[PDB]
Amino acid sequence: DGPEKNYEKTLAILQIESEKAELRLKEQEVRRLMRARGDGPWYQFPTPEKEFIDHSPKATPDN
Amino acid sequence: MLKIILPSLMLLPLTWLSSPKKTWTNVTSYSFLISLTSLTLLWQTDENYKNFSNMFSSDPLSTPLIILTAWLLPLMLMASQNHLKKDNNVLQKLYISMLISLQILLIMTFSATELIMFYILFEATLIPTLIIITRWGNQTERLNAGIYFLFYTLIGSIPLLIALILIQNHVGTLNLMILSFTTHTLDASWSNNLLWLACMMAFLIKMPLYGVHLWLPKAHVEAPIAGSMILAAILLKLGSYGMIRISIILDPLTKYMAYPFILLSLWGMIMTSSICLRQTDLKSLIAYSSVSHMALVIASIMIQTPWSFMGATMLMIAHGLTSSLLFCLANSNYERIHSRTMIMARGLQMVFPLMATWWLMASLANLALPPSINLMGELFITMSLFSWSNFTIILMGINIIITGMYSMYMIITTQRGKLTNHMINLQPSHTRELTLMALHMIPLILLTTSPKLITGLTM
Amino acid sequence: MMNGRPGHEPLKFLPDEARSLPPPKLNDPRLVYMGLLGYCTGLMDNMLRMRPVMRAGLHRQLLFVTSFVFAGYFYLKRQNYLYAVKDHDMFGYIKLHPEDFPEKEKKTYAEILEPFHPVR
Amino acid sequence: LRYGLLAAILGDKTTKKLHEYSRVITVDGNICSGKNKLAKEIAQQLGMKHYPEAGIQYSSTTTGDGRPLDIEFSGSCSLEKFYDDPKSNDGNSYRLQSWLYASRLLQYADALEHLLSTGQGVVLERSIYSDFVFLEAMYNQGYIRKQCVDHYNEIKRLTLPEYLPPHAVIYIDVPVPEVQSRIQKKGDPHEMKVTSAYLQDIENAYKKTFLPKMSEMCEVLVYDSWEAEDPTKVVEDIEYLKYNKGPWLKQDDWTFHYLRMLVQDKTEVLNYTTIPVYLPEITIGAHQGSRIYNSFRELPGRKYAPGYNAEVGDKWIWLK
Amino acid sequence: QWQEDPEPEDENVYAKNPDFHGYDSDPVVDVWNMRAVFFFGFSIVLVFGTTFVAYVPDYRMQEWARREAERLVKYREVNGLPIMESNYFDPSKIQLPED
Amino acid sequence: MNPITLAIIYFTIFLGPVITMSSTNLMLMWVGLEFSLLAIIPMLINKKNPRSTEAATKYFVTQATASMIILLAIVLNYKQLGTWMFQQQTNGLILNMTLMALSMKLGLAPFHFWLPEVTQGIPLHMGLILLTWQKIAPLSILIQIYPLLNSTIILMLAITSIFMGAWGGLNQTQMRKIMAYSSIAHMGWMLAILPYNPSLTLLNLMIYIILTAPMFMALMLNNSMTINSISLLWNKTPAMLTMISLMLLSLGGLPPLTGFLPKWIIITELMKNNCLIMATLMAMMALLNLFFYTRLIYSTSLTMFPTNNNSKMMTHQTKTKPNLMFSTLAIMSTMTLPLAPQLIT
Amino acid sequence: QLLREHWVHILVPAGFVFGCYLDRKDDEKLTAFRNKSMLFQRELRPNEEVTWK
Amino acid sequence: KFYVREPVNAKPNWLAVGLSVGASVFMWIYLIQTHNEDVLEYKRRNGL
Amino acid sequence: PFLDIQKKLGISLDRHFMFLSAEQPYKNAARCHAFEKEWIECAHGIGGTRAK
Amino acid sequence: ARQWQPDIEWAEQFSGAVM
Ligand SMILES: CCCCCCCCCCCCCCCCCC(=O)OC[C@H](COP(=O)([O-])OCC[N+](C)(C)C)OC(=O)CCCCCCCCCCCCCCCCC
Ligand SMILES: CCCCCCCCCCCCCCCCCC(=O)OC[C@H](COP(=O)(O)OCCN)OC(=O)CCCCCCCCCCCCCCCCC
Ligand SMILES: Nc1nc2c(ncn2[C@H]2C[C@H](O)[C@@H](COP(=O)(O)OP(=O)(O)OP(=O)(O)O)O2)c(=O)[nH]1
Ligand SMILES: [Mg+2]
Repeated sequence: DGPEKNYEKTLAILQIESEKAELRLKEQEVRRLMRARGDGPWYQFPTPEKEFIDHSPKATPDN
Repeated sequence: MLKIILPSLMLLPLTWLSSPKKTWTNVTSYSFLISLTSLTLLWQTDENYKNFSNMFSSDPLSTPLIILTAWLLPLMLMASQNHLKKDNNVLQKLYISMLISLQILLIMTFSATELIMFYILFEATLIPTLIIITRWGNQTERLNAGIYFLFYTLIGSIPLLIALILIQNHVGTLNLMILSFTTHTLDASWSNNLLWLACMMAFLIKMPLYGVHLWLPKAHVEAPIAGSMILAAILLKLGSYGMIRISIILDPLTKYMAYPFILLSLWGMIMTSSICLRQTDLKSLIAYSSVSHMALVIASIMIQTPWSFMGATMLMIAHGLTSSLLFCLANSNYERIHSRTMIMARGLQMVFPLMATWWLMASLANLALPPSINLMGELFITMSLFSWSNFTIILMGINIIITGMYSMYMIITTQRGKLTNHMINLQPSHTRELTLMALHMIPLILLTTSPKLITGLTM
Repeated sequence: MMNGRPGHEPLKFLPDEARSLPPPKLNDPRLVYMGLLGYCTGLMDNMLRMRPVMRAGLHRQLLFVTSFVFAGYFYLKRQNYLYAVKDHDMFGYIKLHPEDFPEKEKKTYAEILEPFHPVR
Repeated sequence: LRYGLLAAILGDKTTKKLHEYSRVITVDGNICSGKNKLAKEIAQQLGMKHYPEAGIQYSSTTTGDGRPLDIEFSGSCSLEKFYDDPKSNDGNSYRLQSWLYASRLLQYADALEHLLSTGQGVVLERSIYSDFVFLEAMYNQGYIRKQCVDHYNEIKRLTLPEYLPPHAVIYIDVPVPEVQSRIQKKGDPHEMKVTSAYLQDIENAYKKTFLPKMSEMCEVLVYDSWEAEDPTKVVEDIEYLKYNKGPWLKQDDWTFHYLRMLVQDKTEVLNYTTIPVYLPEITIGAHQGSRIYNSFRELPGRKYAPGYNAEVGDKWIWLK
Repeated sequence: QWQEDPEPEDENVYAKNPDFHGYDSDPVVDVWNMRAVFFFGFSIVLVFGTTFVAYVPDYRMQEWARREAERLVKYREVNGLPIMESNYFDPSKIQLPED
Repeated sequence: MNPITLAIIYFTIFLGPVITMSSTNLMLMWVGLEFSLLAIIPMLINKKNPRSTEAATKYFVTQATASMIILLAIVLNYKQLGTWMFQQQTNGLILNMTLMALSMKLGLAPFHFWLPEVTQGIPLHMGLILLTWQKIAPLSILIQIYPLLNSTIILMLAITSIFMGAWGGLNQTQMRKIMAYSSIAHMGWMLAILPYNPSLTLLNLMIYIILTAPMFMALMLNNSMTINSISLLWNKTPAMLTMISLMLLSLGGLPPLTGFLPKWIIITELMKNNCLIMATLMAMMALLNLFFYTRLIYSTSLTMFPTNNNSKMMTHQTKTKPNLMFSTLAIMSTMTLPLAPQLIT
Repeated sequence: QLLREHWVHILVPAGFVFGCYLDRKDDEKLTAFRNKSMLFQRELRPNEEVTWK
Repeated sequence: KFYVREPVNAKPNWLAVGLSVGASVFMWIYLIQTHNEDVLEYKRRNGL
Repeated sequence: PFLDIQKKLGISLDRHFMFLSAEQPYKNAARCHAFEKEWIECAHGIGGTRAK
Repeated sequence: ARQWQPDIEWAEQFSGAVM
């Protein structure tokens, strides 16, 4: 086919690999920041549920 | 690259679906055609490397190794055809499957553009060689040879895996071209020295140093002829290829970190040539000669000169061809006499004239003869080493003298002299094994005629 | 690590957001390899039971290949959903916290002085 | 394997299909004393199933085409060669004895499978409980050695207590000169070269060990020749026998079920006969073993599983 | 000792097939394997492959580099330019660090 | 036996880990562990030999002591916080006692001494049920408390389990003891990756289970107990040899078998968390594991050990091998490396 | 199926054709910078769809 | 009969054969239908 | 791991007695009902490190 | 020559439960 086909294919391959490397580094930094301070969707450790707290009036008023 | 890999993958269903009287013929013919197909990536007009895929790539360094592997598969089939004639058909097809899988995995290893995929295919090639050596070896020590080979390779390769994952976590990609372009200098710390050692010692085990080399003579003695062929012609060069690939990201500290291995290589090539002089086993002699030539390759890659890299590539291809030829000749004598003792068959030039001619040409290739790529590679390695330091010429000269001595000692003690007339069972010759010698030697002549192909990356 | 994300319905194989993603093309190397594994499973089963390796059990081999392709397709769609939602969460976090991920400006090879290490 | 836990749950109870003549009757005696005809007549007029004495070719006759295989496929015993020359340089006497023990074990497993599956009683000739008499005669005559005896005893300990003893043990006592005269009148040239000391050794092993050790777990019907050579008084004794001892009384449907599974899986039956104890009279070696195995697989009807052999039939090869 | 086959003697292969070619015991498969090895190994891969490699043009830009070097040398000679300037990159587009 | 008690015992064996992994109360996790132990004991002591009795006794006292320590940790947590789950602010002493007791339940070193003893003297299918199914419920509890674990104690237990498992499997010649030491090494890997990624220890657990299910199935086919017994497999079942060798290599972690994937991805995550020393030591002892696997391969596949006379009768008879279970798991445990991004989650 | 018998001789040629097809599919897969490199970047010609296929 | 004892499978287990063939056909049909529904839903959700 | 068949099926086998301030038998309290209620209502929705 | 295969010695070195 000629040298231009291999040239442009190499450029496309390099762009794909560079974007993948950038995204991998971004993923590492995002995971580290989330686990350091959990504020995104990931590393959300559980907590006792609100929906099983009895809010009805008790036998004792001081509750 | 897929147009080469996929026919070799379809070789296996051909092997298992062929009739038992047509299996060898079909597989040999189609593997020859696959080598002819694998000749198509020598079409390198531009300086740009042929990147076929996002995971497969070509190279002036990778291309001769791929072509040599694809050429060597039918040669292994021809060599291993005779010593499997009294065997079960399932075992024969399994042996052919082992050889074909070796060819597939080695082509993928040389064409791989990612270091982690290179590592995966590296150990994938580690498997069927172990199976071949242990399952079809002749003597008792094949199990010890397999253990030595396997665990030398694995203890080498585990720090390589740690280093590769470290590099991937640092730079993000572990792709060869991205690393080659945005390579980063190292700040010369002890961690970087250990990183250099971890990424070098796997390949320094795989092609033999003077230290760890003890697995190579055991594996070569105990292996069958196809196993000796594939080992001595591809796998040491696989270690060298890995060193050339991975040396690019270790720019500032190789120039002092390569000191012990250069000394180890030079003194070890002297000592192993000396062992070849006082060696009583023909396969051991060829194995230690392989250690010496690969020591030359180690020294050239360590000194990292363009002349050194070009000479390393030329010595890689030339040594693969001539070591396979020597192993095939020794195997022909061993199939005659069922013993590898060198002093026992002596006057074979009398009864085997053209086999003696192949012996003479193989030994003239073994020593450096100036119309040969062997001398081309050795001479340019010598030039680069003398540029590195002028005092290396003493070790080079001693090595060349002992190399000529053991090669001519081989010829004189196994071909010339009075014929051991008690050996009745000296069948005249097989057209198969004469063809095997010719298919080893004619590519040496053609590559001597045009050595621009065997020149590697640097020029 | 992604089990605690908001909107995570438990023990759900494919939520409706997965319906927003393009499915596998049904002839892609993952599913072709899964079918090949099913075929090899049938052949190995025949050889272990000491039957003809391919001449026997054609219905068994067909069932093996079909089941492997079926399960592989649905698992592959689930994994595509998981990778897509991981990328979505990462990009959303990047957009939410820009001060922790600065667009670092790289300069050309005309201001930086790379040290030169000669190989004499 | 059609029978299993599911079949037993759906109802295949051995105690449901049992019968007053669902007995295991083992006929025993010396080398030539009327036990082949006696077992035939007892099975004939009790409605049992007659199992003749398990020879070298028992597995060959009960598996495959049913024709006897080669002398290398079916062991390497050669009872004629044992009679011609014991104490050979190769171990032929113990190879023959161990192969006969394994063959008798397979026959006993087949008989138990038949009895537990159909309820019909079985009359065996010289079951596994009366093979150590031959082994001890071989050892005391010096034909084998203590290593062979220990290996046999180990295999017997591994295999024997997993089964059930016969309901009745009939014995035909006959003097050694009478056995010698019957052997000479039979006219077999190999069998004529037997030692009277060897026959007396077999009889002594019988009387000293087999009769009491089986009398403590089942009933014994020692007869003379004149009490025998008349297979009707024996049948009347069997009819009016009382089965009031032994492990056949303390077991139920599920013990029968697990025994039936263990006895219908023939590889589990013969598993402990192939222990890797490397006795040179028994072990073979890789090259001869692989040659014999490949030739046996190249025999007709033996290359694949018995449902799958196109050279002998089996038309529906592609749908099973 | 164990029951082992002895070591077999190796037969003279030319005693029954004097035209033996090294490949297979029966003559027909042997001669066809010889013909297949010679045709596919010498005729179509050692000749056609050699011709293909020989007629690969401008292998790694060697002839192109010859022509381009001749053109550049001729240009710089007839225009009086210093042939092969010492610095590759232009000094005006390189910024050096201060002091 | 008896079908009714078979159903009861096997249902309770199933029900134990299910309750443990599906219950959010630590008390219900503990009663699931108790269910698993008490249900699996009669399956252990079933042949009524002295070795079975000893194995059942050792297993009972070990798991009872470990479960008592677990219940101590649960009660102390309930005293400290009033809840029935370790939420975030429990005592590190309570958490370390939980980890130690669950390690003794799992059987990793230096609490590993009973595991080859119990696995020996027990039939092969019960060894399979133990070494696969009994290790999910304690691992489920460990995954539930994924943070708030002591990484120091985790890494010490992991490294000593991998070291001791490699050495023990190197020494042993009994197949069940070999499988137990393999279990100890792989549990060491899972515990190593536990505080950094629950997905990776789940992946390694699944790979180990699908790798050692057909190994035990192939042992169960010929009732092969020793290295010699598995060595005369070329005469018994010669079609088994390639799959046996490939699964042993996959248990060794050789590429390109899929058993390389768990070690590779665990090493990757530990590189991401900067534990290169632990990762390197673990990889070298995994090479030792591969050595004793390769000696097993030499015995069973690549050479032909001598056989005896009665194997001719064994070749005369016919056999039966489970469909849909052996071949499927063997193929998925050997040739599934290129599906690695799908396998990791 | 007129020839039959030795049907296995189409296996490796089929693999070769499929490999060439897969290489063509990978070339169609990359497709980026069709004329966007600084080196070539030529005009699209009066009768031409793409520079390389 | 060639064999002295009847083999366990001398005739096909037709229930198993029909069940396996029908399961394969049903799984292929369901797979093609759900792939068509998936591509239709994906195109409908984001345009074409 | 932690299966969630109780949340998937909507049942509550053991979820109504996880803590002190949860469904006492007749109408009673657990001596820290208000404090545990305030802590759980604080920690819900932000659980883990932020709740700590 | 003939390929060596393990003899009684090589086969008996793997018994003893300790190795
Ligand atoms: C077969 C050859 C064996 C001998 C030679 C093997 C290599 C020898 C030199 C390297 C050290 C040992 C291998 C480490 C592999 C990882 C290297 C690496 O990533 O280095 C960078 C890392 C450092 O990581 P780093 O570079 O990211 O460090 C952070 C640096 N800053 C902060 C500046 C960014 O090195 C290590 O972590 C080394 C720890 C090694 C701990 C384990 C040692 C085990 C025993 C040593 C020998 C093991 C092989 C022989 C076994 C016995 C055989 C008989
Ligand atoms: C690449 C990796 C290889 C790895 C191993 C591969 C093995 C399998 C090989 C398969 C086939 C591939 C062949 C590769 C070599 C091809 C040789 C060839 O034809 O080269 C081209 C050359 C003319 O090309 P040209 O451009 O002029 O050469 C460079 C000039 N600047 O052509 C010629 O000059 C003509 C050559 C053929 C004519 C006959 C030559 C006879 C030479 C006699 C030499 C006698 C002395 C030998 C001494 C030996 C001592 C040991
Ligand atoms: N060495 C040896 N020979 C045995 C064994 N079992 C049987 N034989 C021999 C003894 C006889 O020569 C031959 C036939 O056995 P029988 O006792 O059945 O003799 P035969 O059928 O001639 O007489 P019968 O009417 O049955 O009493 O087999 C055994 O375990 N070991
Ligand atoms: Mg008789």
